[PDB]
Formats: sequence, structure tokens, C-alpha cells
Amino acid sequence: GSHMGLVQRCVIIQKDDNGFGLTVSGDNPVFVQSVKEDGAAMRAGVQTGDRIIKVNGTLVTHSNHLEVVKLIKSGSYVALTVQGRPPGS
Repeated sequence: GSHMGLVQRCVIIQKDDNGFGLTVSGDNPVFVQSVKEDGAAMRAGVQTGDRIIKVNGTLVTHSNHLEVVKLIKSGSYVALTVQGRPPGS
């Protein structure tokens, strides 16, 4: 098939008075570069440099960070299906 681990973990992010702390960057694809340490991101179970599969059951196409940001900000609570395999000792 595709990918190696092929493992995905569901992590719903909750918007606060300040907003989503974690930040993502990627033209075509979508991966989280920074995460809110000890914040909404840390509580949601987000990892730095994680791959984004879909947002709220909606695939992300086209190259436009604004669209992703708008899509994520579209609502306070938005699901973010990411992909990543923890260390291996």
C-alpha cells in the first residue's frame, strides 16, 4: 500500500480566547510545524511536525494556507486527523 506506519490519530482542537496555538505550514500538503506547549494543543494531543490527513472529515486540497487557517478557524471545535509514528527506542 502507501506510507510505512500508516497510523493515524484523531485529535480535536478547541479554540480559546486567544485562538489555536499550534501552527501548520505546507503548500500542497498540510503538516503542523509548531504546537501550543502546555496549552490547547498539548491538551488535544498534538505533536510538532505532524502530518495532517484531513480536517473535520474534510480533505485539504489546493495550495493556500489562508484556506487551511480559515477552515480550521471555521469553528471553535474542529477535528484534525493527523499521522505520525512515535519513536522506536
